[PDB]
Amino acid sequence: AAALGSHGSCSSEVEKETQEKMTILQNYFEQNRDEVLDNLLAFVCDIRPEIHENYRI
Amino acid sequence: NYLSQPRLTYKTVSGVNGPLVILDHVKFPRYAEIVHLTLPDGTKRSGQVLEVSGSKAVVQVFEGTSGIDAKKTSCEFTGDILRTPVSEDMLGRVFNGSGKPIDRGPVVLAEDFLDIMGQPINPQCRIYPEEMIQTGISAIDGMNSIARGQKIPIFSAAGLPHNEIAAQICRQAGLVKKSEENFAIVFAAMGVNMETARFFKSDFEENGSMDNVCLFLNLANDPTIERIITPRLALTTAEFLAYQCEKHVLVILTDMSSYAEALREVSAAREEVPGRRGFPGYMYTDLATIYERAGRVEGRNGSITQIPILTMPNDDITHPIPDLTGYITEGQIYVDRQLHNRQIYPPINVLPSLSRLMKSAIGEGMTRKDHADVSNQLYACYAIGKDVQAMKAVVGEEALTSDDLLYLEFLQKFEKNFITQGPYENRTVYETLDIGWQLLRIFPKEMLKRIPQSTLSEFYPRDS
Amino acid sequence: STFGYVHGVSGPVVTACDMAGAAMYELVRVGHSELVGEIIRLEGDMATIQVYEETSGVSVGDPVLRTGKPLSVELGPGIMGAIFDGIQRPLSDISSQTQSIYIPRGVNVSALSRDIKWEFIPSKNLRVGSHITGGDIYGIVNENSLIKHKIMLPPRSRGSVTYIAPPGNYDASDVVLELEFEGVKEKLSMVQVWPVRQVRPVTEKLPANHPLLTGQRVLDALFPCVQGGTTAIPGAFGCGKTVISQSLSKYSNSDVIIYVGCGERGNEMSEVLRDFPELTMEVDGKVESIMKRTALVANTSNMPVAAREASIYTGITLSEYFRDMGYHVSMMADSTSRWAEALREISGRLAEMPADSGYPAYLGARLASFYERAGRVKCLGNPEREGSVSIVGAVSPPGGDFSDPVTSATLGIVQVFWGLDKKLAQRKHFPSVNWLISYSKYMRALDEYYDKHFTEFVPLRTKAKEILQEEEDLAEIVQLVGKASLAETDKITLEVAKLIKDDFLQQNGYTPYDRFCPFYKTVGMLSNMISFYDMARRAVETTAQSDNKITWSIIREHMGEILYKLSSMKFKDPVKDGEAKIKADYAQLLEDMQNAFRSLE
Repeated sequence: AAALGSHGSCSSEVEKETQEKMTILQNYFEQNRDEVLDNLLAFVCDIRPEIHENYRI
Repeated sequence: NYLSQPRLTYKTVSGVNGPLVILDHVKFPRYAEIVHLTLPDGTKRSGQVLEVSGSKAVVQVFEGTSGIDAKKTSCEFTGDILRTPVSEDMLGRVFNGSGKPIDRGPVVLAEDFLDIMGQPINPQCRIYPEEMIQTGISAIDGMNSIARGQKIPIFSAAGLPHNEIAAQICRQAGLVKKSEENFAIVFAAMGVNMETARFFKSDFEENGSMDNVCLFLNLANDPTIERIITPRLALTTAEFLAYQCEKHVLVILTDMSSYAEALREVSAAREEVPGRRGFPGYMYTDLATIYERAGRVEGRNGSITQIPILTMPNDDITHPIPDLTGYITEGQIYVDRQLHNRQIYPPINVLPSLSRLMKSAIGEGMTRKDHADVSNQLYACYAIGKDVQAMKAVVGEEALTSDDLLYLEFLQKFEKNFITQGPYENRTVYETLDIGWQLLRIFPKEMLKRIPQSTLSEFYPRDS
Repeated sequence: STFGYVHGVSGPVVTACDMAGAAMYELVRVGHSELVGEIIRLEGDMATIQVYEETSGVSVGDPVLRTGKPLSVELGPGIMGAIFDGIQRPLSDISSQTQSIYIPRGVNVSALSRDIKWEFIPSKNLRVGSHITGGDIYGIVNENSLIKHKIMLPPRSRGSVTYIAPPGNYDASDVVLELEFEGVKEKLSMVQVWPVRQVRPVTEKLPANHPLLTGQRVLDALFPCVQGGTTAIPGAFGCGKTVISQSLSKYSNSDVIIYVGCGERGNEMSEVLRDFPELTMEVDGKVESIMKRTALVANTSNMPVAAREASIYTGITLSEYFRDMGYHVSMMADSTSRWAEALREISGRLAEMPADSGYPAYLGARLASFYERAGRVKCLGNPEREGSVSIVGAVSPPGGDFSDPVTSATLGIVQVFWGLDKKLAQRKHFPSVNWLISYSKYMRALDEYYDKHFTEFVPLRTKAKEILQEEEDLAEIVQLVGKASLAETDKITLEVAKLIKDDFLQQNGYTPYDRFCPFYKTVGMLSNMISFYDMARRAVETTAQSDNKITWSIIREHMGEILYKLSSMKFKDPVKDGEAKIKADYAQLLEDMQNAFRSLE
């Protein structure tokens, strides 16, 4: 009881850290997603057709 | 950079035979490519290209060939070989032998994608092993001590507690805590029955160590190719964690005897002739490709240490699996049927066991200055104690000398206190060495001939 | 064309087409990453390639570039101090250039660097029009302070010099000679290339006459090897092999050292590659690195099986190249058992008939043909010279079973066995050479050398071997006779056997006086111990026949100072005390013991 009791209250900080870490994900994602979508959509639209390097006439 | 081209899907199945599907009209077939099959009922399976010849490819399907036909089955060629996503987010996760999650967490976001075959470490870049890995088990840490960058098998037999030992090493292992978060475990288990697999998964959650551990489970009725892949996913993860994230990784590979059973089956599916004792002739080069993914390297602070675990038929050390493992690895820890029958746990026999790198792991600044002397003297007393115990049945206890009666007292207290340990009892190397001195103090200090006078002066007397 | 194309892949086996002019056992580069393999079958205009590297991802229609050559070595300046594997990949240059801890698939760095410039001096009296033949030295490169590297015209080359380069600094790719024969011109740089499986030719192969000294008292006295000799040692964990390797490297009368690891454990190979650069020797009163006269071939157990098998052929071809310059070479193979297991795996891939214990039918012929490359020679080509290659091959009998096919073949071939022993290492008896099991068959070839240079030695060796054998017969008698009841002659034998065993056969290599023991110190010590034995025997046998007897107790009580001087002989330091000073002190022990026995008699 002497070893568990105090840290039993302080274990609430794992939830506080979970919400802080998730808030840090929201802040990271919303600042960057437009560059990531602009890059991703550019790679999808830039097609460039080519034949397999082992092809011979 | 990227692979970019659209995939081809074929309905050109020529034939089906055993685990194998044969296709024709395939465009520039690539050896070892991964392919996806869709069955006539819409079920999906996957496989790997086992051979190519002209426009023909033959695919080994991981799941069965049942329900496949030449008309409606389609095969999609992905363009590439098997690569695994890898990241530090894999610690605290459970995966199957194909790297798929089985812990109800999400699928891995890659920090990289790696080829599971790897590459050999350059002999110029590998530096010699050094400090201890502390397993928490006295028969290992005290007398068969394991160096960072060593590879050392546990040799066992069917019905002995080698999975209970492996699980205890996994729960307890770390660095010595002299005077870290840089330690991790990759645990891989091949051909595991559902009772054993549930035990591993349950025991590491229940005893709360998952934040250090990546776990790969391959069950006894999973595809036999997933058993071939399992050590390679595990070691491709250990190579990322050790040589890019600078961790000390412990790798536990469970039943290399189950791995060899799958290797013999993939060899038979290629229509190769059986080699020496029925295993593939190339089984040394195959096992060496697993075991040499280990060591310390120059200029990086991480390492990989391997503990393979093996089951021997007939308790015979001369079978190809333990024999070829002995030529590649550097020591053995031996698990004994007689200690197990005597109800001792862990039933490790210290007389045939050896760690060949023990002198590089132990001593001042790495464990304690007396460790080598205590290990040498405990071995010497036990080897005499077993010889006195044998002659006691010939000459009778009234013919034994006072010194024989000291070895006969040491023998009983060594096995009850040093070797016998709980499955959830964790001893540091310091506790192991202190239990070692309690037993050495049974003798007059003149008997302790393997220990120098300086060590006897500092450690033989008790103190407040 | 130089290109065929991949037709099919099945494990390490590749089938290729448009391969019509490709010869048996040529090397090829397969696919866009250029994986190495060798041609093992021809059929029509198709070839079957055994690929050395992982074939994962190789595609139908991929290029198969053919090299016009079998497996071969680049022979030229840049070999000294180099680390190679069994197929001559430069492991330290691959590390340096790649900045990776791994070896890349299809890596194609040249074994000798083409960007280092070498100081070259021509042979002074070669001119335009000079007639020149294979093995002729036409210039020298100052490679380092120790090895002058002699540039030779290749075997199977001859003609009249049409150009020779002036003194200067040159890349290994620069032409330094041109010659002409039958109106056809050959242009040559400092690097020649030779097939590892072909024996390099010589003017004559000669009997081996001169000792390969190690500085050990055992070995050099009881079990000598010659320059050009062959030796085996037991390759096992506790026995202490390193005394052979380090005495050869630091102290032998070799000019060059080649070391081969041939499928060793990763942590063992790491220990060799750490330790060898740290070894040093004293030359002209200056300390020099061993890596100025040494090259290493290194292979761990996960290198390609083709490299692990090629390794000894790479190492012997390097050894034969320095022999041809007129050097004396020692070659060490770290375990020939790991080489034989690679040969077995290759025969398994080829699906060959499993013969003795699963080893291919040719195993004993491959071992015989390998050890037949050892010897003293008269070199090819004009400046008249002699060289030699001496082979030491470690071998690992399983559980000590010498009936193993590789061990049984090896001890059937080699002329010396130095039986290193775990039991002696556990006694702290170092060097751990077992004198009962060990042998040398060169003792007759060395008879003319010992007669000329030392003259007293062959009798002393013969007596010393008998004393050490008598003690091994007397031991089973002493177990019953209880030591005290033994004859005084035999007490002298037992205690002189102990004197030889503790004070001649043992040699503490960490101590400045005993790191190296020269042969004058070696015969001087033995001469005195055997002189004392003969005088002690003579004193007993003169008196005990009918007079009041002398005893080994009376001798010890009278002569304990002489016996202490005899045990002290090993402490003489060949660097601090001159040859004449040590010899004069060893003569003083002979005078003192003769005086002491004359006072006893």
